[PDB]
Formats: sequence, C-alpha cells, structure tokens
Amino acid sequence: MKQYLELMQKVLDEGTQKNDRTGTGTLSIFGHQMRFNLQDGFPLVTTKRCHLRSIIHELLWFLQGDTNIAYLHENNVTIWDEWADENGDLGPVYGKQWRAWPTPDGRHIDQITTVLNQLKNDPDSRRIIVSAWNVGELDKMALAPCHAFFQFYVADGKLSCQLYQRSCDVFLGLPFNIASYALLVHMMAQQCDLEVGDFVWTGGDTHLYSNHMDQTHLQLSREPRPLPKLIIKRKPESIFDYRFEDFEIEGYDPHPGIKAPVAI
Amino acid sequence: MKQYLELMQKVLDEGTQKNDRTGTGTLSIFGHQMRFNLQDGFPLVTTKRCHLRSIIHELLWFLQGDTNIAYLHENNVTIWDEWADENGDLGPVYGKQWRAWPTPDGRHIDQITTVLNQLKNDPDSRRIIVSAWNVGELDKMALAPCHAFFQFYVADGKLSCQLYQRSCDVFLGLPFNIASYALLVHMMAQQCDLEVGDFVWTGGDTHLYSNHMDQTHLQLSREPRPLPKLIIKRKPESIFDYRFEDFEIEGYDPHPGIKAPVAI
Ligand SMILES: *c1cc(=O)[nH]c(=O)n1[C@H]1C[C@H](O)[C@@H](COP(=O)(O)O)O1
Ligand SMILES: *c1cc(=O)[nH]c(=O)n1[C@H]1C[C@H](O)[C@@H](COP(=O)(O)O)O1
Repeated sequence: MKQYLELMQKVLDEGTQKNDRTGTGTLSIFGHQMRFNLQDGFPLVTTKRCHLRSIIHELLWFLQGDTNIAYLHENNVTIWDEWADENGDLGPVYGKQWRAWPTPDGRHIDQITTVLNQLKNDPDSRRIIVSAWNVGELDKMALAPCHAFFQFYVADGKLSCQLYQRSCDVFLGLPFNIASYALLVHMMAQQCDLEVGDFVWTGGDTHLYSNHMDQTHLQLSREPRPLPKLIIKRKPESIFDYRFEDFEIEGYDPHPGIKAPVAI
Repeated sequence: MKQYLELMQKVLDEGTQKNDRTGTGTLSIFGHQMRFNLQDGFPLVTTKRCHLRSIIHELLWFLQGDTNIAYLHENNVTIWDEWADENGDLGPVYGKQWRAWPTPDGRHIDQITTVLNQLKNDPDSRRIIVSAWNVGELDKMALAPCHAFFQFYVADGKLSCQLYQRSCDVFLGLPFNIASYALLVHMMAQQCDLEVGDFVWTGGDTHLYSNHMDQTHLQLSREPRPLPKLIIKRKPESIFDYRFEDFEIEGYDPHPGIKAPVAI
C-alpha cells in the first residue's frame, strides 16, 4: 500500500542503528502516524502475499479472552509458538486484558463490551478506550503488548479507531497489525450500525531488523496493486459470535511472498 | 509556535460539531501528531503568555505521588480546584498511578523509578513506558486522565518522549501539556546524563470548545516569537528532589495573556 511502503523508505532514510533485546540489531525511527480510510478498500498489503487465515484467527482468539495457543493450533496457525510455555500459555496478554482486566478490589472489567456499550449509548465520549498495558501483570506476560492502547471515535455516522503501537516490526508484524485492527473496526461498525471511517496507526519504536534488509529493498521495488474489498456475510448477535467463514476477501491479487526470520 | 497554530487552524477548517459531556459544544478532529525538537528551544507558546508557575508545580505535585490539591494551594495554583472534592482529593489520578500503581494482589509499582532504572541500565528497551490509564480505578477518579500514556526512547545519546493524549482542549490544556512533558524530558535527561531529543505529541479527540472561538481568532492573527530556553540551576540527587526555584526561562517574550473559561 502506498503508506506502508513510504513508512519503509522513511525508516531506511531517517533510521538510527540500535541494538535490541533479541541481539539482532534494528534500524529505527521513533514517532510516526498514518491514516487508512477504510472506505477506499481493505488495508491488506499487496506487495507481498499475506496469510489471511492467521490474521483472522488471532483476532477471534483475542475476542474470546484466550491466551493459550491450542485454539490457534486447531486452526493451523503458528504465529505465536516461539513465546508459549510447555503448556501453550502466553501469560495474561491481549485476550485477558481486553475481556477481563483485573482490578485491585477483586473485580474484572470486560473492555470490549464497555466500548460496544459506549459506541451505542454515548458515541461522543472521549473515553472509548481499550488498554492491554496493565502494569501490575506485565511480569507474567511472555511478550509485552506491542499494540498497546487504542481509541474509538464517531463522527459523521462513521466509526474510526486510532492505535498506539509501542514497538513495531515493520516488515513482519505491521502488515498483520494493520489488517487486524481494520477488521475490528468493520466488526464494531456492523454491530453498532455505523459506517467504517478511518484507522489511524501511531507508532512508538518503528524498526526494520538488520536481517530483513534484502527483503525490504525487494518489496520496495514493487508497485501496489488495487486494494481488496471485505464482504461480511452475516450479522451475528454479538461481536463474540463471528466465525472465520463470515468473512470474504474479494479481489486480492498480491505480488509473491517474501520469507523473513522472526527475532525471538 | 507554528505547529500549534496550524493545528488550531485545522480544527476550525475541518472539525465536526459534537455535543460533549460538558454540554458546551466542541469542534473536533481525531488523530494528529506534532514533534518538537527540544534542541531548537523550549516549546512554551508565545502567541499568548503562558503561566509557568502552574506548569512546574503541577509536574512536581505529580512526581510526589500526590492527588490532593493542598500542595498546589500552598503555592497558589488554582487549576484543579473545580474537580476536587470537599477534602481537596481528586481520587487516584496521575500522581497515584505514576508512583504507586496498585496491583491486584496489594503491591504497588513505582513506574517513575522503573523508568529511571530502565534508562540508566537498558536504554535500548522498547518498553520504557508510564501509563496513567488504570482501567480498574477509572471510576474512582474525578476526571479521567487526558494525558494517558507516554513512552521514552534513547538513540544516539539523546532522550525522546511520545505522549498519547486521548482528549485535548486545544486552546486551554494543550499549551500546558506540551511544556509539562518538555520539562519532564529535561529533568529525566539531566538525571540520566543524556542530551534531549524530541517531544512527539499524538492526540485522540482534539478540540476547540464553542465558547473559545473569539479567543482562538484573536490568537490566530499574532506572530509566534523565538522560543525561550530552559536553564536548570542545580542537579538534585534524584528526579524527586527538584524544586520550583531550580528552573529558569530565558528569552521568553510572549504576546499578552488571553483570558478564557473552562468547561467543567
Ligand atoms: C509485537 C507483536 C505485534 O502484534 N506486533 C509487533 O510488531 N510485535 C513486535 C515488535 C518488536 O519487533 C517485537 C517485540 O519485542 P519487544 O517487546 O518490543 O522488545 O515484536
Ligand atoms: C484534560 C487535562 C489535561 O491535562 N489536558 C486536557 O486537554 N484535558 C481536557 C480535554 C477535555 O477538554 C477535558 C476532559 O474532558 P473529557 O474527559 O475528555 O470528557 O479536559
């Protein structure tokens, strides 16, 4: 997509070399924002082939409150295997925080149902937020939240969403995170009877790993094809009730895949 | 500052009218980013004279872990008087979450000491964060955190910081929020023997209240002056021992005040 490949050239052009937690080395910039208007088409990158099956099942797993990869295995998705323990547990990462944030007085807050309630009854609230950054449980998480905090907004009967992502692997992770949140905005919008508006991505540390530079210059030499269209075939009775089969991605003709290694 | 007045103009040209919780009326946009290169000077606005006594005592009251308006009255700072209860308490707002985030098992995390030890021992970490958005205590706060989440970054011996502001009153709160976080980077960079880098500001619902249109038009025809420079007179023994008389602002020549009403 035009915004994605321009972000990639910017980290190459203004990036600082940094060492990091995995010992791989990155080129990174700090602070960036881009906007995708979802009425122009589904934001799935076309300059390399992305695996829709993984993007959709991880969202569904998140909306169930799950943090164990058994579900993802039943559906042949392996994106989270290198961080799970001997039992498949990842710790209280995204699903648990979204659906059951633990309070100090022994309650648990379902943040997704709260947001859905706000979008219906008080869409002009400036408090429609989901946070996965729970300071008191960070030490029990296998990997700290990269997509940390997001906010909804309603304006001319269109729902928008802005995400703050504190760490971003541009090549491997960011095509998955842009398509995931785009899908969530369409699902929230269908449940609230709102039109889809913009997805705003904001980044903290936006980096390219040193073992991903050939892949990056390869991809960057390719022209974006027309953006795909998403068809949802059913309106379920709640957001927690969607199935993989309700989603059709139409018109996706991407350039070939580019394999790259994940830094653990 | 140029960045500030262009955002003010963008809100008038592009904002949607919204009825807000105050009932005052707002013109809003959603999603904006501005960066200030702190090497170019202290970003205190000059198109209206800003009150620095309030900005610095409020930030020292926050790093003390205080939520009681008593300390601010002792220093004649009036900004938080109308959300405070009969005893002067605001609930566990900013200072309580920065210095003593309550965990579900009765412990407390001091996020400001964690950030100090992270910047001194692991400057490359992509996780140097403090969050005020404690979902388990939101209903106990007098007003929900507007400046909600921030992150620090170190690249070539320089300290940067990005704020996510989820709700922004452009005429009244935003001048104050920018200089507060600028000041904080200076104090953090001095205690960590780092140079200062950028302050990146990202906003969620960014707005201009209805009863501020005249004051905005009056501010929008003034020319920004050269930015001042911030002098810190002594190096305290910790980030917790700074005092009002420790800071100096040289070269600040603002346009007159501009008085305006706050929506409660
Ligand atoms: C986290 C998972 C996700 O959804 N998206 C991502 O981009 N990643 C990343 C970012 C970074 O490259 C790494 C996480 O490491 P760290 O905690 O930031 O040190 O995977
Ligand atoms: C919050 C306090 C601060 O530091 N900065 C701000 O701009 N504000 C604001 C924004 C908004 O006008 C109001 C908060 O109201 P709400 O919670 O967003 O509904 O004060």
